Amino acid sequence: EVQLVESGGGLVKPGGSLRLSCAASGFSFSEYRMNWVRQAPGKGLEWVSFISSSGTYIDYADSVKGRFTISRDNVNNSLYLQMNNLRAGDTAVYYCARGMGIAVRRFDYWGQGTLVSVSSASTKGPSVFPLAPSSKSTSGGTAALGCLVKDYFPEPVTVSWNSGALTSGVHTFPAVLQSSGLYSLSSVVTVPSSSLGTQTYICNVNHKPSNTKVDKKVEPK
Amino acid sequence: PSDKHIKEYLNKIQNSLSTEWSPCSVTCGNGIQVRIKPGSANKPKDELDYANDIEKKICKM
Amino acid sequence: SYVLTQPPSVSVAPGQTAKITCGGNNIGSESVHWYQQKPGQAPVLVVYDDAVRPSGIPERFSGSNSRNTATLTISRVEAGDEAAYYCQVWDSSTVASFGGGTKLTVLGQPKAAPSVTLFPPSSEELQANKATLVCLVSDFYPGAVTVAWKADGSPVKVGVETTKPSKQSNNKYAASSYLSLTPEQWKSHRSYSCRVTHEGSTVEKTVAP
Repeated sequence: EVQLVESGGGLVKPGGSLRLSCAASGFSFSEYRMNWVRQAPGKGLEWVSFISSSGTYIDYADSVKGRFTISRDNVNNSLYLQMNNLRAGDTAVYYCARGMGIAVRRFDYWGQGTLVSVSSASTKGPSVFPLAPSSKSTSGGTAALGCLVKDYFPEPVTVSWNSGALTSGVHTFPAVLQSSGLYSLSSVVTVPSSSLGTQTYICNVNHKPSNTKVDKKVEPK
Repeated sequence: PSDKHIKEYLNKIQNSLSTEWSPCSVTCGNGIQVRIKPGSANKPKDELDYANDIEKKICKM
Repeated sequence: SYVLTQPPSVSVAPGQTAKITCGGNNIGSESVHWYQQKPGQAPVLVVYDDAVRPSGIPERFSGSNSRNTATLTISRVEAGDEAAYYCQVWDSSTVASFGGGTKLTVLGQPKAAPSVTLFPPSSEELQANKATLVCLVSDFYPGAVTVAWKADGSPVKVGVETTKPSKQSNNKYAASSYLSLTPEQWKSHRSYSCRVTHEGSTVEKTVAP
């Protein structure tokens, strides 16, 4: 019987602006301090701004000071956050949180959050580079070759090896989402060090969003 | 009676906090009674400054 | 603003009791709160004002705040408690402040140290006036690692982008770390190292031009 539903998350260019909403129901909105809390991917929570019951008292984290402006509409029971001149570090899941406590304060109720993603990113095929096996393990029983699939957008990418014939030692890693908004990932297969020079190893990268297919031969250098 | 205990107790009775004095924090010992200074009785309860809007007085037990 | 510092990871077996610490000099004088954030969902306030619980939170969750250490104890831990836990303070004299977060892990397997592999820039990537070092971490448990980079002997923090640890088919965790260099900085130094810390211990791999 208390819910907080945020809206307004999307993609924006660096230096652009966005405005988030939080629609509150099930509690007399006009007599509660509201907050915004954001969380970059894989990182911790960060308080951003708070506005008091009426709007007399307003503060911001130094991170967003000057660029963000929090506001509330106590007639429609809504909270807003106008975010200007957005940078990459602003990318995060934004939550609206209800404040409670007088002298020492907490956040008792939270919405599910809305994702804000600031990127100069457009559909882009990957650059596929070979990751040749290290000459220290070339003499032994096993070596690790691979492929680097760099700077592409959007997901996904498909990686295979020798056209589905090599699956045993294959480890294709989850992609990293860079500050730039593009993706990168690697795919490594473990092979017997004896087969280097006799067996050929090709990674088959296919990025359908860009109608880009790359089969890159990986040789020991 | 520490400033910590006074602050935590205020959140304990937040719905009850009023212009009149509160129940004494304690049943065994010493604590504090708190009230909203008459001058601040029409102030929202989330906007109340702990020092200048809250009257505090110790209670012996 | 008051700074809070929590351990990155904390592991324990089912039915045992786990303690998640939140440290700060004279933190006992502040009133701490605690949140549970399971993957994908919103935080949930489990404990406020040091030790009081909201309605519905089970008795298993308990908070204390003594001197330089606040502690959220979780008794008879269940798998469902696997989440991230953030301590938080906000005295009305300053602004709010969160800890770094602690990843609780309820152990269903024996702890495993990570396997690391570091690849230097490819001659074909140097071709395009670029250089990317690829450090691949795999087969560790719990899913919590710190990755650090070190050129020659000093730390590097610009150009680094690291992933979330993600479960694999074997139920252990994987993560990758990419350090973007210019071809000049590459041949600049004599060494470049990927240092991966996990459960107090470290594995470090080195490559040289």
